[PDB]
Amino acid sequence: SLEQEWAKIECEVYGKCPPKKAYYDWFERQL
Amino acid sequence: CLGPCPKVCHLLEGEKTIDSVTSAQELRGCTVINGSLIINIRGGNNLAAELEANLGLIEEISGYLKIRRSYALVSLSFFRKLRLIRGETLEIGNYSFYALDNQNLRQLWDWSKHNLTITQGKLFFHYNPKLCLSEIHKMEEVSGTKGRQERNDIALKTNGDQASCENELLKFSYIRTSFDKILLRWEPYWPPDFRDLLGFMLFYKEAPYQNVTEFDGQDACGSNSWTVVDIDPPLRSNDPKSQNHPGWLMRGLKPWTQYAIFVKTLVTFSDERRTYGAKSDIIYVQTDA
Amino acid sequence: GEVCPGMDIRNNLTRLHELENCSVIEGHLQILLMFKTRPEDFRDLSFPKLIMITDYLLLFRVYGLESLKDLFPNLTVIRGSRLFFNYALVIFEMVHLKELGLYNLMNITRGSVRIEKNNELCYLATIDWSRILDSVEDNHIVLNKDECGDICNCPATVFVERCWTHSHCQKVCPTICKSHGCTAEGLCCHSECLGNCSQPDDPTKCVACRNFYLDGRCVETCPPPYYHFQDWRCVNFSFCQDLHHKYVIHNNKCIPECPSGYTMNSLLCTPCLGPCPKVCHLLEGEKTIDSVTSAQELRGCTVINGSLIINIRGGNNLAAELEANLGLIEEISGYLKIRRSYALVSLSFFRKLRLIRGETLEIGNYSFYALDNQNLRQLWDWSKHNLTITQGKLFFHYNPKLCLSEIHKMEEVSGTKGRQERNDIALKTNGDQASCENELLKFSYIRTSFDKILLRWEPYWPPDFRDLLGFMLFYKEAPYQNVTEFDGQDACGSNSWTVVDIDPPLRSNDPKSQNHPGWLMRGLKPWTQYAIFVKTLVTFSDERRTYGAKSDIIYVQTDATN
Repeated sequence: SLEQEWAKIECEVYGKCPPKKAYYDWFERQL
Repeated sequence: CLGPCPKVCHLLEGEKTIDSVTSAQELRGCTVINGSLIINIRGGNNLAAELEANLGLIEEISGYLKIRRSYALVSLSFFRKLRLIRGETLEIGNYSFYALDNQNLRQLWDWSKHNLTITQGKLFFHYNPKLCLSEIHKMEEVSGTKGRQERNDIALKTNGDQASCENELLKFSYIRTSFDKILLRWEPYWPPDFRDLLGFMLFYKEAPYQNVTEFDGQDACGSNSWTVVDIDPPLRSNDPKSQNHPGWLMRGLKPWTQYAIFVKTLVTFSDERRTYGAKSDIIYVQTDA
Repeated sequence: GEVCPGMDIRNNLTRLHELENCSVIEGHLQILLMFKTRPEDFRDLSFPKLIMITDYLLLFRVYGLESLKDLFPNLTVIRGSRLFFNYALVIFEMVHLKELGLYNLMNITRGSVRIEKNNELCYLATIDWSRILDSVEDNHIVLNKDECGDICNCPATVFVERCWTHSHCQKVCPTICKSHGCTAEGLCCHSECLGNCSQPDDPTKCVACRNFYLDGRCVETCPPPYYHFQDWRCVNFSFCQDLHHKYVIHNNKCIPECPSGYTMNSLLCTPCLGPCPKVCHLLEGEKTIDSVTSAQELRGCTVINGSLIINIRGGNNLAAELEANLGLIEEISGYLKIRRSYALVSLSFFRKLRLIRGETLEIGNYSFYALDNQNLRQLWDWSKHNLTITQGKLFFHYNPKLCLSEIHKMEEVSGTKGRQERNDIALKTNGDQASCENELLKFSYIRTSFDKILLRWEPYWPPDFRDLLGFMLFYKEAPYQNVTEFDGQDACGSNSWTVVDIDPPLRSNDPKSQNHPGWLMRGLKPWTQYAIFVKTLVTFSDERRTYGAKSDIIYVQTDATN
């Protein structure tokens, strides 16, 4: 769907990745 | 004559207020003004034609030049050959050029053609809603004030409220359409310093015809007719060739209705020459059936 | 032992030199990003005093470390209240670790284990998480080395032997010692005990307890007046009160903040006692509201113990959010200042602001201040609203659309005029863009020509006819009778009002004023329809009523000639 394509985009552009990747987001934020 | 012999017109107590045609005609042919000039044109009727016929021969002002509460005057170019403001007398605050509350002033002189040096005194610009900052900044450089580091009192917030001066142009690289949602992606834009991009701001308005203008609505003339969807700045990549095209999915649209859309950058001031901002053209998207 | 807060030490042995004499931590311990660390560094490091970590333990890229059995040997239980994204044990990117080594782990109260992308780690399949964790369904143990050849006397559960290292087995005791603990001989500890004990059937010999710890002997629940704290200890009322003063009591537990629908009453969380007052104290007596977030910080602050500055900017009106947040403020102890309000058309979002005490004042002894508000059209609805000022002056400048009628009504409601405050209200910077003529002029007589229109209207004079400076006839082309009223900027269409000043007629004859003023427009075009109205021009003064009169727009037409 269009929303699903933007769902990926939000993670890709704004770093708004799914709650499953929120854990990975912290490691990227660290250091 | 052999050698210069200009028509010097001496002003009472060093000041003369030009309000109407009669006040301007009193300076007809006064190629040199031995005093300060105040322009206070009143009334929704533009007198630029009569002002140029009368004031358009002035080439020097020995005092300051002040334009205050000029409503219908969209341009100071009626000073067709004003090349010098000596500033021997100054407006309080050591100003040699003064511009206040001029409601429809869009431009000064055409700095692509015109020259206007100021021998002394500062520049003043406040509450000129249409006059762009760029128009004023070019004067600071032509007038020599910047060449002598004059602390010109030109408030950024008070001038160019209605105008738009985005030299950079945004181009949409992706326009997907659904019956109630449109996915857009424009080019990546970054100021010299990427942190100056506080964000984007989408502007989409449903348009009956493809004749909508950004200045319409933004100006006081027309009520604002755009959806100001502010957008966060993208997570910048180190590689310039890996800068993903930012975008937005605007929601809640109507089936096969044409929307007029453009996107603009929110860039903070950076002092001296501004890093500048970008704005896209108006694009029309029909959504989908 | 001692009590220590949560510490986050990265690449800092000096910062580490703090857990040598501490036992418990009321937070999370994060040892990570250690690259300088070496095996030689670790071989002489041991912390046997630590027993239980409340939140979680996180290990990341710790070089030189090979086994944790010597660093933290006496770790038994982990509470797991605050989880790191629903995880209680974080083991990520361990390039030098060989085995866990935690041979004292007994049970996990809450949380999961996270083991991913860990190379050279062994002894992973020999750990029985079922006897340690209640729900091992959320366990994520993948991407590891475990052929390892884990060589363990050790108990075997569902059958594979369970052990942590090559010389330490896994403590697996029978069903009767399910959670109360277990000794080396096989006797369960006290009913309140947990994990392990030194003497069986003794609540004063257990270092780890499921319930709350208080005075050595662990207690099932905290007896009054001991309030629960963190679910593991029972602190007194005076203890958590001192922590609040550089914590509020709720349900026999002094928690940091009250839940939704409660507040501290001067500790106990209660919502309304008699009259309900909320006092919000501002830093250095001033708070600037420019965005929704700044306004939301004052949500429900019925009484502002400071001065308030409104600096909303941009064309987007926040009046709805301002009323949801500021609309409960009923007192401002300082001054109230509105500045550069480009979009805010009304201050009525202060839905119930009744008082501005002006205890602190804006420089110039002002209690209300209004400057440069571009679109402010009205204050409060003085037909309904009340707003007293205890002290301080009024200030109004450069409010282009705020008519002086709204300002003058404030001077009377606020009591400033009732105490003769020399209010700094600029008579010709506020409401200049808005015509507020309240009386009406009617065109008594219309006569038109192909080139001219002769108009007369009813006579008008202020209470003092000398205050009449004249009239002002506005006329403009109107091919369609849609011309909106003159709003200080003519119309958006290119056609603009033509302003004709008209000196007033002679005061004559009866007090009926039988001198109907008139004007003859002459520069007009045939066939053409013109919108015309007349406005008065009147000397404003402290007479406070010479507002003047204005006509409605009339759409007269000229005649048509060849």
